[PDB]
Amino acid sequence: ACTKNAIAQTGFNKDKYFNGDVWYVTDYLDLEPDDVPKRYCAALAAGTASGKLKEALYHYDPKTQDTFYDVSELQVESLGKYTANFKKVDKNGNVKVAVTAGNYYTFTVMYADDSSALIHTCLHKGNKDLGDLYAVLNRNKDAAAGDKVKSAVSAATLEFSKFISTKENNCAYDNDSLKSLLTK
Ligand code: HEM
Repeated sequence: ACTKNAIAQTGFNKDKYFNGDVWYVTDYLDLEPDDVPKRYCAALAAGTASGKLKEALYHYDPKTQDTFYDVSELQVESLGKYTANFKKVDKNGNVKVAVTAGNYYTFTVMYADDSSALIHTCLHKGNKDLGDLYAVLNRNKDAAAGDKVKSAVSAATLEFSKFISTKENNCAYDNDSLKSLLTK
């Protein structure tokens, strides 16, 4: 179940966030903690491709080796708040599972600056969801969360100390695939 109406950043700068570059998940918190593993790797690219607002996702479970990419088309609900479809693809953009009505996620950018961000997502696959999932992002895959984003976690009435870090998992990412997937 998802339970939060996440509030987007006041004055969110869409073009800076959606610039075509990669964001790495450094820390995450699911309000239903059992919905996601204790150790995980995730990243995304976000940009406009031929006029269309896009995200490309990467998930990797470093214990099981479960790997998947997605390409997402975002629709705007309000500034910094989106509803995304998703198609599962290989790293080259070939479709494995096509876009379907019931497979979507919401995506809210609660805080962003040039180097860091805090997002909320509620994933739906048909009647199932993956809970309220918060993620701290950085442009540098090895960056410890700094004061701007940690303060934003506090301003969301959350505690950064309770987030799970991805840093001890030897995460390695294919940036090139994430950037190219934006076009697919
Ligand atoms: C960065 C933001 C994220 C977004 C927008 C997002 C989005 C999604 C989407 C769209 C899927 C379904 C993919 C498909 O079936 O084609 C998915 C699956 C999943 N995600 Fe995320 N995700 C993000 C981060 C994370 C993180 C940090 C974790 C933490 C462990 C996570 C754990 C999972 C798991 C375990 C699944 C598989 C769900 C199932 O099997 O039904 N995700 N995610």
